[PDB]
Amino acid sequence: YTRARNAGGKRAQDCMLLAAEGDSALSLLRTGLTLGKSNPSGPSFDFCGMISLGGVIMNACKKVTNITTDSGETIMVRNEQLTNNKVLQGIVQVLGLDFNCHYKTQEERAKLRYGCIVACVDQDLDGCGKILGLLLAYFHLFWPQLIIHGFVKRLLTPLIRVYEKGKTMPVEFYYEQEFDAWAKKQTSLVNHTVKYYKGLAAHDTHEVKSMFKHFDNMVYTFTLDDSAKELFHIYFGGESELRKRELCTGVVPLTETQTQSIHSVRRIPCSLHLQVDTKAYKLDAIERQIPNFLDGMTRARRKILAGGVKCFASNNRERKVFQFGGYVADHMFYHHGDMSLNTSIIKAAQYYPGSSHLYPVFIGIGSFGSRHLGGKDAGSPRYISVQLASEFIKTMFPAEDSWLLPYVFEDGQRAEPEYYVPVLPLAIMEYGANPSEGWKYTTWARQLEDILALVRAYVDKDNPKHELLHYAIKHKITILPLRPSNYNFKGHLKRFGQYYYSYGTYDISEQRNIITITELPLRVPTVAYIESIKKSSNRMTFIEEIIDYSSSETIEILVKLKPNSLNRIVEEFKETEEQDSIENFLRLRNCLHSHLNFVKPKGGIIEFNSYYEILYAWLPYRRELYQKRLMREHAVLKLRIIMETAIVRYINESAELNLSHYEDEKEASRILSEHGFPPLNHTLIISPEFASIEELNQKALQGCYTYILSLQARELLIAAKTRRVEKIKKMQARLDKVEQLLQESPFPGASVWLEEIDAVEKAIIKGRNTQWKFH
Amino acid sequence: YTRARNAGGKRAQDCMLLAAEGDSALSLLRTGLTLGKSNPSGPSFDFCGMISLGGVIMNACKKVTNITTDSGETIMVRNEQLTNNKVLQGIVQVLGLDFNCHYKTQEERAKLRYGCIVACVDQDLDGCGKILGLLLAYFHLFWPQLIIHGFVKRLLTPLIRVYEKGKTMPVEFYYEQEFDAWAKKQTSLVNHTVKYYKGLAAHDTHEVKSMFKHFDNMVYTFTLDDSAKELFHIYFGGESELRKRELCTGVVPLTETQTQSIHSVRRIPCSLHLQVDTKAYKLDAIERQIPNFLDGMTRARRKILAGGVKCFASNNRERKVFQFGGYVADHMFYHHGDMSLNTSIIKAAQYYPGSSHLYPVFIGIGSFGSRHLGGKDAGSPRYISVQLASEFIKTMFPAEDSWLLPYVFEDGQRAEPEYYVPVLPLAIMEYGANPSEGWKYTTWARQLEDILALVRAYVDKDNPKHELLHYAIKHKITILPLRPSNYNFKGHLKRFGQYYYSYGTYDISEQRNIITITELPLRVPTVAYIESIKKSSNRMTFIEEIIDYSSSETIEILVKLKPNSLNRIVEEFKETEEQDSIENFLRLRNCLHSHLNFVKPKGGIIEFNSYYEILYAWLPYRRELYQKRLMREHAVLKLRIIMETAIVRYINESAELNLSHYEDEKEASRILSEHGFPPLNHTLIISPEFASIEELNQKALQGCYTYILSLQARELLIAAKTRRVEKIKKMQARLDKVEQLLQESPFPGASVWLEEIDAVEKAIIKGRNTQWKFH
DNA sequence: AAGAACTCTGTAG
DNA sequence: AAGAACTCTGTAG
DNA sequence: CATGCTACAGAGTTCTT
DNA sequence: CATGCTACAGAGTTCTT
Ligand SMILES: COc1cc([C@@H]2c3cc4c(cc3[C@@H](O[C@@H]3O[C@@H]5CO[C@@H](C)O[C@H]5[C@H](O)[C@H]3O)[C@H]3COC(=O)[C@H]23)OCO4)cc(OC)c1O
Ligand SMILES: COc1cc([C@@H]2c3cc4c(cc3[C@@H](O[C@@H]3O[C@@H]5CO[C@@H](C)O[C@H]5[C@H](O)[C@H]3O)[C@H]3COC(=O)[C@H]23)OCO4)cc(OC)c1O
Ligand SMILES: [Mg+2]
Ligand SMILES: [Mg+2]
Repeated sequence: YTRARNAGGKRAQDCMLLAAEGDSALSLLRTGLTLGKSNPSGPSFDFCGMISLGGVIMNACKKVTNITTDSGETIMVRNEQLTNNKVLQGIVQVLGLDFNCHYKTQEERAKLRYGCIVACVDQDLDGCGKILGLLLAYFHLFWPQLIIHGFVKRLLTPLIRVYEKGKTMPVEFYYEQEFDAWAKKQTSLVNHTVKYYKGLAAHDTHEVKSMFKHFDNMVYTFTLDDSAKELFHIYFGGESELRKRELCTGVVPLTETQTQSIHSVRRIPCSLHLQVDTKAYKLDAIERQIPNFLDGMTRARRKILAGGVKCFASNNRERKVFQFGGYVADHMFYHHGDMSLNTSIIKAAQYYPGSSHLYPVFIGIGSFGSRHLGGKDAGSPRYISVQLASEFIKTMFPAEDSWLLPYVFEDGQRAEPEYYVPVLPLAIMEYGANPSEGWKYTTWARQLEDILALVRAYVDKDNPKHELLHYAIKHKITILPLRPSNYNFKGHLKRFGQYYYSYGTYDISEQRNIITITELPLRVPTVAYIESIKKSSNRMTFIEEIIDYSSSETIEILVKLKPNSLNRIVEEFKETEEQDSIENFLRLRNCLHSHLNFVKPKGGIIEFNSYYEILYAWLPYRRELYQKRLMREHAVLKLRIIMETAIVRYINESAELNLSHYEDEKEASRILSEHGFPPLNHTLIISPEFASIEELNQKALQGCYTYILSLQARELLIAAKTRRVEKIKKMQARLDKVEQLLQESPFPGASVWLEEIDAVEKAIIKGRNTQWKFH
Repeated sequence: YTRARNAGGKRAQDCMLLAAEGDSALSLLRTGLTLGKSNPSGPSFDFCGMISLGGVIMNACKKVTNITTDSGETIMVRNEQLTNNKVLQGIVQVLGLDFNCHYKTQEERAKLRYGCIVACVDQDLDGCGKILGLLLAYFHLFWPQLIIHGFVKRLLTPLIRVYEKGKTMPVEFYYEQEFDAWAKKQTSLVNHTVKYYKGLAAHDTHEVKSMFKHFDNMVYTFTLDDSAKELFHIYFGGESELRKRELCTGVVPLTETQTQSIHSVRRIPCSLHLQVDTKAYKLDAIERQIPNFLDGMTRARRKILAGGVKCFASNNRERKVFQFGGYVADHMFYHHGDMSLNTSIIKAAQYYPGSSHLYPVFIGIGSFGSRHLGGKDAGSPRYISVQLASEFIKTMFPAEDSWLLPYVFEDGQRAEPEYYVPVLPLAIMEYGANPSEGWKYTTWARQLEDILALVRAYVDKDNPKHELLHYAIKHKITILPLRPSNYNFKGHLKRFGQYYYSYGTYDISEQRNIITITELPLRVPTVAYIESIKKSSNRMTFIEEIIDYSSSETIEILVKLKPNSLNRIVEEFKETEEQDSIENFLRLRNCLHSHLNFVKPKGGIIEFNSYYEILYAWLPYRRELYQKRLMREHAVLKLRIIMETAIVRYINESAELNLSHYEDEKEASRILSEHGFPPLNHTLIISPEFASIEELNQKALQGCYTYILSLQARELLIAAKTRRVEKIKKMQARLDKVEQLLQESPFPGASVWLEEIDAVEKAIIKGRNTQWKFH
C-alpha cells in the first residue's frame, strides 16, 4: 500500500486505485508512476494508490450463509473465515467501505476513499477471468451499485504486439483468436516482429512509457446487466452441478459488433466477461487439473515426463530437481511457475506404500518421504535429486510410439505430446484424488493380474476368453473381474453392495491389554491417523495412550486402553457383518470411492461408471496407434531399402563413372539424373522425425542426390560394402516381418503387444523387487 | 527448536545437542536420529534436541567492549546488537546458560540444560572453519571452561567417499589433500567410485543409516590450548592489521602424527582447527571477494562471464536471469547457492550513471534500476532479461585469447578460466567497493583517454613518448597523467594534496530562494542523498523542505530554505579554498579514496599505491599472452597447411591409387603408409581446443590417416579442388603474415594490439551513443 | 575533543 | 436429525 | 534458502446443536 | 514469490559522553 496524496481527503473522489494481482504488476506500476515527466495526463504517485491482491483471492459466495432472512429482509452473514482474511479486509480498509451500507446515492459513494478501483492483471488465460472473476463477483455479491454506477474498471493491457519495421505503433491485439484472424487475413508474416507478453513484467521501459503515455485510454468501465446475477451464481456458487451443465459446452467467442462496442466506448458488461474470460479459465483449469484417461496423468505431469525423456535420453546421470524443473520450464514452455513444477516433479518421483504413484516414472535419490507424513516430509528441491527410470519408461512409453502421438503446439513450436497412450492404462494402475472446476477425480489401483488377463484376452487369440471378451466389448458384459490391488497392503479387501472396503489387521493380547495394529488402510498416512484418533472425544474415554513404533515400509502401532474398557467398546462401538468391533474402534475400515471424471483428447469432460469403461475406451487408441505405427514403419523401411540399394549401385558404378572430372553441383546432379538415380531426401529417410504417411510420400516423391554427395569416402572398402549388403538383407527381412504382422487375423500388431506386455511386466517385477530403485 | 524428552531434567548431564548450520543438515538429522528401529546409537529423539544456526552468526569479539575493568576485575559488556540477535539468544535459552557464571566446577556444568553440544556442519570450506570458527570463538570468548572440560564437540562427516565394488566399507576421506595423496599412492583409479558430498543433505538414506549405525564414532571433543587465545584474537576481533600479516603466508597442513592423534582419540585442539580450517576459509574468501588485478572482477563474476560466453555463443537470444543462473551453476560448477549468483548477474548487467559497471559485459532488458536507488530497485530475477553484449565482449575478451588462458579445474573437469585478462585493464575502468576477510577494495574509474594514450605509447612505436614511457617502466617515473573519468558526470574533479574530490554543480536564484542542484558528487544515489541530508539535525533549522524532479539518467533537486538563513550558512558553514559554502552545506563533495588490494593469479594479496602500478603489472601479461598466441597460431597453421596439401594431393592421387579394392582399415592404412603419407590427427588440427605447443607437437608427431577416410566424397569436384587450392594460398599468406608479426621490433603482436584497441574504442563509442543498449 | 554506534557497498550463508 | 464446521489431496496466482 | 493464506468437490468424522 | 538478521574494513557524520 502506497497511499496517494489526496487519499481520504477532499479530492479523494477524483482519485483512482490500482489493484495488482502480482508483484510483476507492482513493478510495472511503480515504473509507470516513477516516469513522472512528459505525462500531464499520466498520473504520478498522487491520486493513484496501490494494493497487491496476493495472488488468488477467495470468493464470498461460498462463504456467506444468508441466514435469518425470515424477518422480511434478506440479511447476509459474512463467514468467520471470510472476516479474518488478510487481502479482503485489507482492500476493505483501503477503500474505506462498509458492508451494511448500500451505495445507492452519491454521498455514500463519496464516503469511499477512492473514486474508482482500476484492477490491473496479466493477460494470460488465468488472472483476467479468475482474479477479475472472483474480484468483481465479490463486488457484485456485496455492492452491485458500485458496478452499476461505474466504480470498477479494468486496465486492459495488450497480449500480443506486432511491430512493423519503420513504424512505432503497436497493433496491441488482446486475444489469441484475434491474432490468428489477423495472421490469416495478412498475406505473409514478413516485415513484422511478434512479441508475446505472458505477464505484465515482460513489457520494456520504452514499452511501459509508451503504454502509460496514453493511460487515459485502455481503461474500461464495468457495467452490470440484469442477466449478470445468474451467471455470477452459476460460475461462483455453492451448487457445483449447476456449472457442470455449462462446463461441457465450450466458450462462445464475442461477436465483432460486441468487440467494436467495447473498444469504441469502454463499457464492458460483466456478462460478456464472465462468458468469455472466466469460462475460458474454467475450461483451462479442467484441462490442467483433471487427468486424461489415455494418459492417466496431468498435462503438467505429461509435460514433466516429456521433459525427462528429452533430458535423460543422452545421459541418465543424476540431476537435481530444481535444475530439472528449470530445464522443463525452458524447453517445454511451461509459463506458469517454478515451485509448482518442482512439487509436481517431487510427487511424480515419490515411491512408498500408499503413495499415489504405484509405478513412478522417475527413480528418486534423496529424502522423498515415507508413508508416515504422506510425502509431506520431502526435503527441498535443490538437494533432492531425480533420474529417469530407464527400463520402465523405455518399455512403458516407447519412443517409436512417442513419435506418432499428436503434439501440443505452443507459439508455433513443438511441446509435450497431446497424450501418451501406453501399453497398459495408467488411469487404472495409478490412484489419486484431485478437485477441479466442476468435477472431482478419484481412482483406486487395480491389481496387475486382472488387468493383465483382460488385456491379454483382448489381444491374444490363444486365450479361450478372447471371443467372450470381444462379445463383452460389443455388449458391455464385463465377464472378467477387476479387483483393487493388494500390493504394499497386508490387509484384506471386501466388497459390499457396490462399494469396496479396505481393512487393517490387528492382534489382541487380553492378558497384556495392548492393541497392536500392523496393517492400516492404504491412503491415510498413519500420522494424521493417530492425530484423528486423538481428536475423537469418546475414544478418549476408552483408551489410555498410543505409541508408534512404525519404521519405513512397515507399520506397527500399540494402543494402551483401560482394562475395564476392553469389553465396553463391544457394547458402545459395534461389530456389523462388514466390520468388527475393533475395526470400528480403531477405524481400520475404509470405503473407497471412485469419481471417474476424465478429460477427452479433444478437451471435454467424459464421465465413467466403472473401470471397464476406462479399459474399453483405452483399448481402441492403442489399436489404431499400433496399426499406424506398423504401416509408417513399412513405408519408411521400403524407402530406406531403396535408398540403400541406390547407395550400393552408385558405389559399384562410380569406379567407371568418373564423376571427379566435373565442375559443380548442378552438372553432377544432371549426370546422376540422366544415369537414372533416384532423387530422395536422405535426411528425411534416415531420421523421419514424426512425418505422417501422406506428407512422407509427398516429401519423398521429390528429393536430392545428397546421399551420393554426403556419403563419406571411408565406406569404399569391400568389407564395408559386404556389411551394407548384410544390412540390406536384414532390412528386407524386417520388411517381410512387418508385412506379415500387418496381415494377421485379429488386428495388426497382435503379437507385438504381447512382447511389450511381457517386457513391461518383467521390468515392473524387477523394480518391484528392489523398491523401484533398481540400479 | 524441538525439545528433547527428559532434557533439562535429572538426566540432563547425559544429553547432547545437535547444532545444525541450516535446514540441509536439519533434514539429514531428522532422518538419521529417528531412522526407525535398530538404534543402538543415534538416539530416537532422546536427549538430543535440535537447533539451527540460521546460516552465518555474528562473533562476539567485535561486539563486546570490555569497559570499566579498572575496578581490579575485567568485566565484559555485551553489545546491544549482540543482545537482541535471534540465533545467539536462542542458543543461550536452549542451553540454559548465563554469562555471569564461569563454569569452573561440575555443579555449574550440571546446571546446563544439555550434557554437551555437538556441532553438525557441512565439510565445505565454508562452515567448518567459519561457522565452527565463529561458534567456538564465541564459546571461548565467554566460557573457556566449557571448551576446556569438553562441553563442545562436533561431528566430522566424510567429505569424499570411495567405494570398491563388492566391498561395503568406504574409505571416508575428509580432506582433499588426503584424497589426492591417496590417489597418487594408489596404482590406478580402477574398481573405485568416487562420491563428493558438498553439503550434508547430499548423503543418501543408506549412507545416513551407515553413519548413524556408528554414531558413537566420528564425534570429536574440542580442547583448549594455552596458545589458542592468541589465535582467537588473531583470526576474529581486534584489527585487520594484526591478521593481514598472517593472511599473506598460507595454510600450514597438519602433520601425519597430528592427524593420527586426532583420529586415534577424538580430542581436536582449537589451535589446529583455527590454523587449518579457519585459515583456509579466510584465504578462500579473500580469493572469492577481492577482484583479480588482471580481470578487475571476482571469481564469481568471471565464472558468470565464462558461462555467458558458453551460453550465448550458439545464439545471442534472450534468456531469463534464473535460467542463465541455473545454466552457469550447472556448467561452471558453482556449488555455493542460487540467489547470490542471480544478484551477481543482475549487478553485472546493470548500467546507469554512477553504476559500478562502466562497461558491463551484459546488455539488459528489464528494470535493472536507475541511479536514484543505486540499483536496489531492480525487479525480481523471475522476469528480468539479460543478453550477452556481443560486440563489446567479442572485441574485449577475444575467444582466441580465451583459448590460451589458464583454467580452473573442478573435480577433474574444466571450469571458468583462472583469469580473463583483457586488451584494456578493467581493474582501471571499473569502480566499486568490496570488503573482505582482511582487506578492502576501492577503485575509481579513469578516463578512456589517458589510459588509451598510455597503452598506445607503450605499444605503438610511432608515439614519440614510447621511449619515454619505457624509461618510466624501468624507473617508475609515470610521466603521463591519469585522471578520473568524466563520463556520465556533469560536475568537475579537483586534486588537492594526494586526494581527488568530486563536486556537484548548483544554480542560485536569490530572488526566488530555491537551491537548484543539477549534478551531485560521483556515485551518490539520489534518494540516500536526501535521506542523509534529512538526518542532519543542524541543517533542519537551515532548510524548509526538499523536492526532487529528477528522472532517469538526470538529476535536478530543488531545496527550499528560510529567507533569513541564506546568508547564515555562509558564516556557520565555512567556504575553504577547496569548497564553497553551498558545496559544504549540501555536501556536494566526495573524496575519492582508493584501496588497491588485489589477488594475484597464484592466489595471494598484492597491494598497490597508484594505478600506474596496476597498468605496469597488467601490461606484461598481455605481452606474453600475445607472444604465446602467435607461436600457437604459427604452429597450428603450419600443421593445417601440411594437412590441407596432403588432402589435395591425395584427392589428385586416389584416381590411380584405386584403394576401393581393399578389405579393411589396417590394409588401407598400411597402403597409405607405404605410399609415404603422414599420419596426423586432423581432429586435433582443425579444432586444437587449447593445446600447448609441446603437447601439440607431441600429439602431432603421431596421428591417424582418418583425414583420408573422414573426408566426404562430395569434394571430388574440380571447382572444390580449386577452392581448396585458394584456401591453401590464403593459409600460406597468413603464415607469412604471422611470421613477420613475430619478428617486429618492439615485441611480437605489436600492430595487433592496435586494431583490438581501435575495435574496442569503436564498440565503446557505439555503446555510449546507445546507452549500452545496441538495439 | 576523543571514542563508541550506525549504515554502506559485493560474495557468501 | 439437519447443518455448519474443518481437513484432504494435485495444479495454479 | 523453507514458507505462507487462499480455489476447486466430495465425502467422512466431529462438534454441536 | 519478496524478505529478513548476519561477516568483513574503513571512512566517514552524528551521537553524546
Ligand atoms: C503475495 O502475493 C503473491 C502470492 C503468490 C503465491 C503465494 C501466496 C501466498 C502464500 C504462498 C504463495 C506461494 O505459493 C505456494 O506455491 C506452492 C506451489 O504450488 C502448489 C504445489 O502448492 C503451492 C502452495 O500452496 C503455495 O503456498 C507463491 C509461489 O508462487 C505463487 O504463485 C504463490 O502464502 C500466503 O499467500 C505469488 C505471487 O507472485 C505472483 C504473489 O505476488
Ligand atoms: C531459511 O533457509 C536458509 C537461509 C539461509 C540464508 C539466509 C539467512 C537469513 C536471511 C536470509 C538468508 C538468504 O540470503 C541472505 O541474503 C543475502 C542477499 O544477498 C545475497 C547476495 O546473499 C544472501 C545471503 O545468502 C544471505 O545473507 C538465504 C539465501 O541462501 C542462503 O543460504 C541464505 O535473513 C535472516 O537470516 C541460510 C540457511 O542455512 C544454511 C537456511 O536454511
Ligand atoms: Mg500469470
Ligand atoms: Mg555449504
